[PDB]
Amino acid sequence: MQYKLVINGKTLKGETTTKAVDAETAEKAFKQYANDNGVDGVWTYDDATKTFTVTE
Repeated sequence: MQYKLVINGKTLKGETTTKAVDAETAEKAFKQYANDNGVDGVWTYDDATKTFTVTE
């Protein structure tokens, strides 16, 4: 399935996507992407839209 990440940062705003077998694996990949770009925050997940949001 395709999952989306919305980044609502102070200095960085955008969206990205990844392909994964389950929501948990998409979580490990997205936490890595956020760390490589300097974003840190609180995580939320909406199972109906397969979307993870990180708000700083």
